[PDB]
Amino acid sequence: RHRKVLRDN
Amino acid sequence: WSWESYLEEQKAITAPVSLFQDSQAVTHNKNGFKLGMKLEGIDPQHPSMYFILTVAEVCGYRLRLHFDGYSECHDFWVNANSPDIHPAGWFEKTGHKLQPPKGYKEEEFSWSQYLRSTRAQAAPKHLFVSQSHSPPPLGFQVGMKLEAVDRMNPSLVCVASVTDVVDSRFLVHFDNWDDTYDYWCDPSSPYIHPVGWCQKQGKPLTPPQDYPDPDNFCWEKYLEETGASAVPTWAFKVRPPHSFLVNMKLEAVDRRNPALIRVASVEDVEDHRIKIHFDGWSHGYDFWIDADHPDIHPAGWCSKTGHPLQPPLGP
Repeated sequence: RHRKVLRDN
Repeated sequence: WSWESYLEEQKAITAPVSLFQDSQAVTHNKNGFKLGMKLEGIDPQHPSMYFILTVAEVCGYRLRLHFDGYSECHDFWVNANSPDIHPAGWFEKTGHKLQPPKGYKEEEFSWSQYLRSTRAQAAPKHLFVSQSHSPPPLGFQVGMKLEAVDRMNPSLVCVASVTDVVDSRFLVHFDNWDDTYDYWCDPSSPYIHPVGWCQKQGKPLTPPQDYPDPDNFCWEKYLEETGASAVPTWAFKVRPPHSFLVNMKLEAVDRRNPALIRVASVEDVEDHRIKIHFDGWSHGYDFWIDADHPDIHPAGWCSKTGHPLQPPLGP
């Protein structure tokens, strides 16, 4: 349910 | 309470029957589903997966399905003309995996043994609109690729695959993401596009999850390394916009209690979506729905099918 998010892992 | 009197008092109109799909409108079909009948069906939370389901309740042209072995809190309603359910045995004759009842292993399950143990009846074949015997969506083969809007992150158009084909529909999967993003489509779906659409549009294409050097994703290379073909461009059809107008009235399943169907109003419109308001209720409950969704109906649908209709909340 979390939106797509830019991460660094 | 009558539609006629209400439309009189509210100086309003119902959306005409001719604005709906035949399947949303049809009232003259008998519901032949019976309590305790067993069948196979898509899990609404995991649209790629098939489960054994039992008829738990019937109301007019609708039925409540229960996942065998699982909690009753997962029960869901469908219409009796749902394409998302299939007769017992369909999974094996059509290349689909069936999740066994909670506690079983996959090759420990057979229908003949399960019906013997439960002493249950399989829902008869003639009840099901979808048994994989109809014309397939021309041009859409399992394994072909395309671009698709992620409907859960709809600013993104993404690298996608056809993973399932059943009668006139096919299942869109987002490469290297999990199945929760999968959705069923037909060739006219406004959410899907041929390979190369994003770059013709000047729009960013979202590549598979964690793709190496995502900015320099190349369709031709990805197709070659996955041994895949693109869905051909001719297979994609234009869907014409719906002609629902603001303030037209209709009947809609309550999303908060899906056993209920309520008097509703068109609150807002897009090319392919309508925003529903439940007359008499807070606008906090208003919601967007695709015009082809199975849970909206013309006025009279409830009456003619034998389902209770919830009248507007009065003072």
